[PDB]
Amino acid sequence: TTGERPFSDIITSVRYWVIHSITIPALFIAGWLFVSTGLAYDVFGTPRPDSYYAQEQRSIPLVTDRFEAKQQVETFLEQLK
Amino acid sequence: KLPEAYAIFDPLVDVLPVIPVLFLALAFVWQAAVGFR
Amino acid sequence: METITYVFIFACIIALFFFAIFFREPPRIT
Amino acid sequence: ANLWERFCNWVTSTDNRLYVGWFGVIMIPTLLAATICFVIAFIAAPPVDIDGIREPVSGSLLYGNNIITGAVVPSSNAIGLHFYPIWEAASLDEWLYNGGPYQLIIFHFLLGASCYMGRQWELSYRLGMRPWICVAYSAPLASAFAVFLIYPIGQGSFSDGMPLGISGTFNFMIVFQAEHNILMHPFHQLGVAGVFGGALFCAMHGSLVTSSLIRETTETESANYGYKFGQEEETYNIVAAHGYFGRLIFQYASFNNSRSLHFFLAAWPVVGVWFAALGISTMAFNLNGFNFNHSVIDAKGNVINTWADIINRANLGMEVMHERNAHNFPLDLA
Amino acid sequence: NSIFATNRDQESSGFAWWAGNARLINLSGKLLGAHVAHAGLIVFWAGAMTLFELAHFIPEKPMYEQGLILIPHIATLGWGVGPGGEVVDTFPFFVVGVVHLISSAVLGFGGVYHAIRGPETLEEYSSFFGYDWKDKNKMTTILGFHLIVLGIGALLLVAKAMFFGGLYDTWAPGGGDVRVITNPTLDPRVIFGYLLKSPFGGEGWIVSVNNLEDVVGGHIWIGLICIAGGIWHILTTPFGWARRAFIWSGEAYLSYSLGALSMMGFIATCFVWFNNTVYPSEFYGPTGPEASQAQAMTFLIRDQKLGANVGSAQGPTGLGKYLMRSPTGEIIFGGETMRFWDFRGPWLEPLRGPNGLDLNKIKNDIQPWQERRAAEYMTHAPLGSLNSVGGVATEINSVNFVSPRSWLATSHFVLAFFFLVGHLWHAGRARAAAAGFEKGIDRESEPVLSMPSLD
Amino acid sequence: RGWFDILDDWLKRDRFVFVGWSGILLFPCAYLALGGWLTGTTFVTSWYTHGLASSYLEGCNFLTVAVSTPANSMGHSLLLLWGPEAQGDFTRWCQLGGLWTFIALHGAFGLIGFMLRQFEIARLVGVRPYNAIAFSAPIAVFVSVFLIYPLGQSSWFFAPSFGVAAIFRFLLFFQGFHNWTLNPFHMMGVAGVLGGALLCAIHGATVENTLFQDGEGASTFRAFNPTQAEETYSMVTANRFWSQIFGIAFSNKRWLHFFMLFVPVTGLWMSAIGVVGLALNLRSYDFISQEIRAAEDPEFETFYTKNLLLNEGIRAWMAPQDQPHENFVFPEEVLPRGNAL
Amino acid sequence: MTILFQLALAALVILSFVMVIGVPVAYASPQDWDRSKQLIFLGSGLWIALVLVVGVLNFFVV
Amino acid sequence: MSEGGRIPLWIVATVAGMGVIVIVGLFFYGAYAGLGSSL
Amino acid sequence: VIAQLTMIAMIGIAGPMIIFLLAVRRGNL
Ligand code: CLA
Ligand code: CLA
Ligand code: CLA
Ligand code: CLA
Ligand code: CLA
Ligand SMILES: CC1=C(/C=C/C(C)=C/C=C/C(C)=C/C=C/C=C(C)/C=C/C=C(C)/C=C/C2=C(C)CCCC2(C)C)C(C)(C)CCC1
Ligand SMILES: CC1=C(/C=C/C(C)=C/C=C/C(C)=C/C=C/C=C(C)/C=C/C=C(C)/C=C/C2=C(C)CCCC2(C)C)C(C)(C)CCC1
Ligand SMILES: CC1=C(/C=C/C(C)=C/C=C/C(C)=C/C=C/C=C(C)/C=C/C=C(C)/C=C/C2=C(C)CCCC2(C)C)C(C)(C)CCC1
Ligand SMILES: CC1=C(/C=C/C(C)=C/C=C/C(C)=C/C=C/C=C(C)/C=C/C=C(C)/C=C/C2=C(C)CCCC2(C)C)C(C)(C)CCC1
Ligand code: OEX
Ligand SMILES: [Ca+2]
Ligand SMILES: [Ca+2]
Ligand SMILES: [Cl-]
Ligand SMILES: [Cl-]
Ligand SMILES: [Mg+2]
Repeated sequence: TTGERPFSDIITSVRYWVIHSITIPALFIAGWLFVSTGLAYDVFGTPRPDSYYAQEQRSIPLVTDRFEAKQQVETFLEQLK
Repeated sequence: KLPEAYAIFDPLVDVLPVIPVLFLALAFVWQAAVGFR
Repeated sequence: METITYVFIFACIIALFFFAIFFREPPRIT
Repeated sequence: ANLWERFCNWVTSTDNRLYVGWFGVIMIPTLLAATICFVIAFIAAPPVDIDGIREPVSGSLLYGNNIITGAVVPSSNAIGLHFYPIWEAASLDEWLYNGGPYQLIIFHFLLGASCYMGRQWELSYRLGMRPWICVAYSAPLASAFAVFLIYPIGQGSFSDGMPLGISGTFNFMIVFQAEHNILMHPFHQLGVAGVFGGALFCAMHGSLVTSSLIRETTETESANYGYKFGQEEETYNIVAAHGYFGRLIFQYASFNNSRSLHFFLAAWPVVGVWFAALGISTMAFNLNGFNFNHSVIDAKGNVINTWADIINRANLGMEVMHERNAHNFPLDLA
Repeated sequence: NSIFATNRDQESSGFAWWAGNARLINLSGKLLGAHVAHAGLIVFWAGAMTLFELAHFIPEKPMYEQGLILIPHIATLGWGVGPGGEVVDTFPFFVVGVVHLISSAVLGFGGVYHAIRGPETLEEYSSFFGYDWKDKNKMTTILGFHLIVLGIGALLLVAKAMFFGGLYDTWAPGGGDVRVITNPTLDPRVIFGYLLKSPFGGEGWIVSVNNLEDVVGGHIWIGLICIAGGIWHILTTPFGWARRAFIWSGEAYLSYSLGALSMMGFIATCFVWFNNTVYPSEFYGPTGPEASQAQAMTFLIRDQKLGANVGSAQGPTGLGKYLMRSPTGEIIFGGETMRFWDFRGPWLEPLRGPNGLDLNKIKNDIQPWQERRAAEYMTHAPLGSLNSVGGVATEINSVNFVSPRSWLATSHFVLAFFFLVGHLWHAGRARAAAAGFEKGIDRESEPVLSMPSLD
Repeated sequence: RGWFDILDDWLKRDRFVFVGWSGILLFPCAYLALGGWLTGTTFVTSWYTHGLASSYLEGCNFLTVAVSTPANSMGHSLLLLWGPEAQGDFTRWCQLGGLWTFIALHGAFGLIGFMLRQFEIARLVGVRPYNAIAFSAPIAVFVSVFLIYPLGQSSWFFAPSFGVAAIFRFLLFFQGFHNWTLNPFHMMGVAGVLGGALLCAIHGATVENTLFQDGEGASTFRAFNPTQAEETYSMVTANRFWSQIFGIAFSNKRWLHFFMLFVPVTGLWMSAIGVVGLALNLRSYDFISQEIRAAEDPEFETFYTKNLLLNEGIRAWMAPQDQPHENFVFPEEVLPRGNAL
Repeated sequence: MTILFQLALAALVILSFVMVIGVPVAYASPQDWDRSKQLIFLGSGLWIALVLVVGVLNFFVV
Repeated sequence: MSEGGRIPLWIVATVAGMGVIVIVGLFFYGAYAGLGSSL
Repeated sequence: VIAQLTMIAMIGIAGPMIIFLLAVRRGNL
């Protein structure tokens, strides 16, 4: 034995499921809303389906300058009207 | 398509072929309920 | 001479198989 | 005890330096024929019209190859799956031009190796052992059947069987990727998990047993002298080994039962390689790897490439270049 | 009261839960249960899957465009189809599905009953239904019953073909159609002549059967052989040479059947891959060979329309671009499809003459329907991805297609292989158990220790 | 007495999850590398660095998601979050490929942490540290492939990207540009890996099929006891079997297990050396004698020249989309292609 | 007539679910085997009858 | 009550496994609809 | 697609329901 109480005693315990029948659905719904509200896009800078290209543009917004790469990305995003 | 009369059962039909798989899975529920003795 | 070399090395390897099997140090139980 | 009785006794004898056995009565001649023909062909065979387009490919050492480039070249696409023994040719020269050696060698080899598996069963029975070593061996054997027999059957020609040579093997792999996207096939992936995993567990078991050898030697001798062949006592501390491994991960990912441990050691690579073999054997009937070419599309309808599409570009390169003189029609349907 | 109180545990049986069905070896009643319930699962799947197929079936679309494997089987028997394999009536499909599904209820009932309610062993209950695996007489009797049952089945196929509507004949004069078979091939030279054919190219062993008369006659022969055989085994017991040749145990019998079924699975794989007679391409799609040939046909047709003289067109390699000779001289299609010249099909055969493809027929007699069919087959070649993206591995997403021949061939190769493994497993184990060392080496009597050193 | 000794005491307690001094390095870096990969493959794009979608959020699946390498223009920038490229902006940092160096570096130091764990636990339990030593091969592979190799090339861009399909692309690229299959160091690698798998299988099967009967059960697993003195299988019978089947056999158990360490470990080390070569494009690409003969003689053909044609196909057809920073435009007429295809 | 057919078939489906759950349970249950037995006979007869009824009614709507 | 065993482990396993099946199934549905579907 | 999920839920619960029911009334599991 390592000193802690066995997992099979915990996941069959009523207390455990009391706690986790709350905390697990809450976390799940939270991630759900992280996506469904669109926040994920803006946190990670991921294009929405309408945001890979400006309407008539057909060239990838490839970063080509190391030290003004930040500026170059901002410029590309600006070019999406 | 099924004959028109039977059409209301289309969803049931869509699920029926998967049931034999369930038996395999059931074998493990049962065994779990007797401690894999 | 390249061909002779390849065939030579291969032939030596087969010879080694022969010795390693038939002239191994015999396993002995203590 | 007549002659047949004595013969059977000698064939099945547990005292022969190499076990013969009934599977061995077939194995020995077929494997000798395959080997002899292979060595001679690899050294001296003239070039072979593999793709049936009168474009002979040189495989042997005397005709300009080294060890890495050499091969016994698959039989001609004009032959397809037709049986082409020596006596079907008008001459040995014809036979060589059309890749007869390949057929002789792979058929004798497959027979011989099947009998090799059988033989593992047989000797296990004569020695009073449990019988399943041969089942372990069925995995590499099934793989050989896949690349030498089944894939040619599915594609309709031994000209698409794996060549008997190093670069030829690579050729086979590349064209295979072009035509089946085998890297994106879950069975090949299971195969990789099988051999990566087998290598991992090999190193792991090796190092753990090595790490808990009981001290039986001095510093100036090999620790291996600490074990005597046939000794009754285990030579290492399996409790120590387990105690290390459980702490390294957590206590329960570890095997304290040596039997279960060794069973896992057998089962992981054997099952993974079974699936690799089934990968080649089902891609034989062109049920290919996952295809996600142009799977991601934006709101307008522009294709947004994924790494799957880059893989597709590479595959396209392979496809358009392979067997550059062999296709007259736009689709490579086999 | 106790969790070890029954015989359904390792403590009583000697077997772990993961080998739990091995606990049934000598429990004939419960084993009867297992078998009958499993038969239930098989019949269940037949019925349910047929109904699923039918519900998803657009009858004017090609079956093979629709992921169907059972309806092709029913249609091959002549039910529901007309000339060219058009669906004229789906109700037979429905009947087959429903009846299988209702039957599975009965099998399931008897299975569950025998498995958990009826006598756990049959021997005390009935000498007829009881059995000892070691009793060669009783075993051969049961083998006989089942042989008779199989013979009856083959004869059912024959009766369908001869007295109840016939079968779908892809080779029927004027185009594929349902035809009654009135002159089955009874000549043994032909029937067993098939059995002695090479499995290799242009021969193809029994997979080369290419007309319904041979099929039907073959099933007459197999039915009679099986009924006779069954009678034989009911009335006899294995001879000495047999007794000394085999291992006599349930596990051994099981291993033998696993070998048999493995072999049969591989055979089936090749049948559905190459044969377009009992797997009509109308229902299953073209074979690989067939589609390849069909591409050559398609472009021969296009270029000849444009003005090409396809007999004399030299390709880049020196071989003919469209037409060339096989290694024995027959005129065959050019390009890579040179490998597939053994192919035969009702759309191509009218172009065939004594020396192979006939240049004059090609120039003058190719009908529109032939062009249609060649184009269709060329564009439904059995190539496709695991996620059912049709075409070569580099094709873009657009077509949802994997040929039924690919699904059936691959599935049954996998199954046949693992059943070969199962054969080695249970054969080796049966030998070791009969000999008494399947649980390991006796420390006090280790055989190798009483053998002379190898060296 | 003495905070250091107290701390050492606590770190080395025998808890369910051993911590140790090594854990101070291992746990944060491993957690950050794994978390980085899950975060990236779930939420992050490769649009600005590769012109690729690469996350579940964009519609990729498990096979096609990846945390991709930075853009070629970034060179071998450490691309730290507070560095001169991202300048502390997390979003731009993700868009510029910062998660790639995040995961590669935290991963490196994590591997260091883990091997240190192997040493520390070996030392506390009292066994020889062979497990650590063997772990040197994963290290050599990671360091040569994910660090040395791109450091030799133009930038992190040509490093492997962290994803299933991305890694497949890495394989195909190495075939097309490096002819990596021809490299004797890769071959030694392959021999070590497949030979390792072989040893794993054959050893496992052999032990399981020369077991002594040590109980009455038909399931033989129960008939073992960790503290038993006796070998559970017959080395003598195993040796006879393999001697008669294969001609040779192990007879020394210690040598057997050391050899099981030696083969895959040595193999991975050799492959690492080959990759270090490839960092410099120091390839086993050609056989010069082959090329002189083929150049002069249009009828001379081998599997080696066939494979070079395949490679040329790969380079030409994949380079424009795989190397977007080069702005390759290859008109249809210059694409190498065989007849019809 | 169509809703009649749909009713007999729905009856067969219901009775079927009921058998599928209740028959193994009865079979493996300690108490009340005589009662359960009579009810399994009843369910079986009614099931067969309903299959035949749906079978017959089929040809008055299809 | 932290009492270990109040819920039968076989039921927990069954429910949990069914949950996994549901979620993976949802992902596979996702491969055929919306983003990633090729349509 | 509501009826499909509902049906596979009923059917899907039928098996574990049989196991549970028997386990409760201490039947011959
Ligand atoms: C085709 C699949 C299949 C079949 C037909 C069987 C059949 C059997 N198994 Mg095996 N088994 C299987 C797969 C199968 N098994 C798998 C996959 C495993 C690994 C998990 C096992 C592991 C295993 C072990 C360890 C044991 C068995 C045993 C048995 C036998 C007795 C079971 C029993 O009494 O439990 C009682 C179960 C119940 C009372 C629960 C209900 C059971 C019924 C049959 C369910 C019916 C459901 C169905 C929908 C109802 C339809 C009704 C309608 C038609 C009217 C029985 C013949 C036992 C044995 O050998 O007995 C001596 C045994 O000890 N099995
Ligand atoms: C002979 C067996 C067989 C074959 C050839 C087919 C073929 C087909 N089925 Mg069918 N079906 C089967 C059995 C079979 N099925 C079974 C058992 C079920 C119940 C689950 C179904 C229920 C079913 C439905 C509901 C549907 C199909 C559909 C289809 C079509 C598309 C298949 C697909 O996309 O799969 C995708 C590929 C996979 C899922 C890969 C499976 C990989 C397996 C798990 C590997 C297993 C190998 C081996 C057994 C493992 C051994 C383990 C080892 C350790 C020992 C295709 C024609 C579809 C269709 O188009 O209908 C019109 C469809 O909707 N099938
Ligand atoms: C599949 C093979 C099979 C075998 C070998 C048995 C054998 C037995 N059953 Mg079981 N049983 C089965 C399937 C089988 N059953 C099925 C499918 C069901 C569901 C209907 C049952 C339901 C059942 C019950 C409720 C009982 C038995 C009983 C028995 C025992 C006495 C039977 C007897 O003598 O009847 C005498 C035989 C006849 C009166 C003639 C039978 C004619 C049959 C019904 C028609 C044959 C036509 C054709 C060949 C069928 C082909 C089916 C195929 C297409 C699938 C005997 C051990 C009894 C028992 O175990 O008591 C302790 C018992 O009470 N069986
Ligand atoms: C499932 C079907 C089945 C099974 C399991 C059996 C089983 C048996 N039969 Mg029976 N038999 C059957 C059907 C079956 N039979 C039928 C339908 C008939 C009527 C033709 C017979 C007529 C029959 C007779 C006359 C005899 C048997 C005998 C036996 C016993 C020994 C057989 C043996 O040694 O085979 C092993 C096979 C051999 C030893 C011969 C070797 C043949 C070569 C080596 C195999 C070549 C196969 C080839 C690779 C693949 C096929 C293609 C090929 C044709 C080109 C065994 C119990 C014997 C017995 O004991 O009777 C009491 C016996 O004398 N059977
Ligand atoms: C111990 C675990 C550990 C280790 C080894 C690392 C290592 C790293 N991290 Mg990670 N990280 C960690 C935990 C760790 N991290 C944790 C817990 C978090 C969440 C808070 C992060 C979140 C994180 C982010 C967001 C980033 C990193 C990054 C990095 C990389 C650059 C770090 C750097 O430049 O530090 C520089 C600072 C130090 C090394 C501190 C040294 C302090 C010195 C020793 C004090 C000297 C005192 C002196 C002797 C006194 C003399 C007195 C005299 C003056 C009189 C590096 C590989 C960057 C990266 O990966 O870029 C791609 C990055 O962007 N980390
Ligand atoms: C022994 C055993 C086992 C097994 C079992 C089994 C396998 C069973 C089977 C069973 C079965 C196999 C069953 C079946 C049933 C069926 C049914 C119940 C059906 C019904 C039907 C119906 C109801 C129909 C309907 C309809 C119509 C008529 C028309 C159309 C539409 C519809 C579809 C609706 C297990 C594994 C669990 C384990 C333990 C032991
Ligand atoms: C239906 C049909 C037909 C016909 C068919 C037939 C007529 C068949 C027959 C078949 C047969 C007639 C078969 C047989 C087989 C056999 C076998 C398969 C055998 C085996 C054997 C074995 C396995 C053995 C073994 C051994 C040895 C070798 C040694 C000793 C020991 C032992 C015994 C183990 C045709 C094609 C026309 C057409 C189509 C349909
Ligand atoms: C990056 C970064 C960071 C970090 C973060 C983290 C740490 C995260 C974590 C994260 C995580 C930690 C996540 C997780 C995830 C998970 C998942 C997503 C899972 C999934 C799963 C699944 C899907 C499953 C599957 C499977 C398998 C695997 C086998 C069995 C069967 C099945 C199918 C169930 C910081 C803040 C420092 C800073 C900034 C940067
Ligand atoms: C035809 C028909 C019918 C029939 C039905 C049936 C026949 C059913 C059955 C069903 C069944 C037969 C079900 C079953 C199910 C099962 C399940 C749902 C299971 C699951 C499982 C799991 C989830 C597992 C888990 C686990 C354990 C327990 C332990 C180990 C680990 C694991 C996780 C694996 C009806 C009546 C509807 C009517 C209409 C028609
Ligand atoms: O021969 Mn060898 O490789 Ca199987 O695809 Mn077709 O053919 Mn050829 O091309 Mn791609
Ligand atoms: Ca008991
Ligand atoms: Ca008899
Ligand atoms: Cl090529
Ligand atoms: Cl072509
Ligand atoms: Mg989606």
